[PDB]
Amino acid sequence: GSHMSWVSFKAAGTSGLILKRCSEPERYCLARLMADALRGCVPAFHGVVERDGESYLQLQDLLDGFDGPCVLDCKMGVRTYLEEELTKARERPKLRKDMYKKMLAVDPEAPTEEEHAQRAVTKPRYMQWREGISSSTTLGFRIEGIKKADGSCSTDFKTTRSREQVLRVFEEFVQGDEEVLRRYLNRLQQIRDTLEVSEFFRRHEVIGSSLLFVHDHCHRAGVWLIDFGKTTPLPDGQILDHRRPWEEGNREDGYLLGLDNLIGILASLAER
Ligand SMILES: O=P(O)(O)OC[C@H]1[C@H](O)[C@@H](OP(=O)(O)O)[C@H](O)[C@@H](OP(=O)(O)O)[C@@H]1OP(=O)(O)O
Ligand SMILES: Nc1ncnc2c1ncn2[C@@H]1O[C@H](COP(=O)(O)OP(=O)(O)O)[C@@H](O)[C@H]1O
Ligand SMILES: [Mn+2]
Repeated sequence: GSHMSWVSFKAAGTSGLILKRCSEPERYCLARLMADALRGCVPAFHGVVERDGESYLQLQDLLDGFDGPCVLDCKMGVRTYLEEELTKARERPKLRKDMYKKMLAVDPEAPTEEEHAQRAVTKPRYMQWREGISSSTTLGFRIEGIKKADGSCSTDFKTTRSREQVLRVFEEFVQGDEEVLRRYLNRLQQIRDTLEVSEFFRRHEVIGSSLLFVHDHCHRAGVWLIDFGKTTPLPDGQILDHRRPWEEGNREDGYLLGLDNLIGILASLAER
């Protein structure tokens, strides 16, 4: 019914809307998307509003349509950081002790002798590590979180990596609802078709965006692309195919390798 009801975001005055802190790449992207083939595949963007001297994107609340929505957020791409973060990490690293601690926790032998000595790692190193223990590197997406109808939430998916492990999370998420799974697959097929023709999509590097899966006990089911905070345009005349492997300088994100794999896994789940 609303994300603020479950609760970066703030309550809107208008019913069915939500406010997200304004970032310049994301505002630029949403503006473009409202005039793109992908218009219906993203939350409606109504412009910017000022609240307590701060800028907020006025968005469709994707949960408004649903009665007790179940939510799964799926981070798309083989790569989860911008190329400019690699350059910045080489020239002027910002060491992060928080990130070192979480690594040691998951895998004590993951950090190098020097990272151990620093008690810190760079963001790109941490994010590359997160890509490899999850499905991101191999399948081009990863499950980040679920918010269930019983108010329960989970982010315990950092080591969800194999095709079967991912299938099992989706199996538990849809709880045997054949109609929700069919509607999700129909929506993902239509999203893939829209992405493959989108003028926006071929011309932008799409990093750190998610597919948001929403469904309810009335068998309502929707999927949207969200979070364009790290989506950036390529130089004019340059396009990405969104399937070929990333090689530093080619800015390839593996987004459609992710969506191809995701469709394949949900299609497998539907045959079970
Ligand atoms: O959708 P969200 O907001 O989670 O974006 C990804 C999110 C990542 O999930 C965090 O790590 P973990 O949750 O994996 O610990 C990481 O700490 C954080 O970076 P930072 O600390 O803000 O520099 C990074 O944000 P961004 O700067 O790329 O937008
Ligand atoms: N338009 C929206 N309507 C409803 N819920 C949303 C919307 N956009 C995002 N959310 C919720 O907020 C979470 C974070 O959104 P996101 O755009 O990734 O922002 P951030 O990265 O700053 O947390 C999503 O996983 C989802 O649960
Ligand atoms: Mn996000």
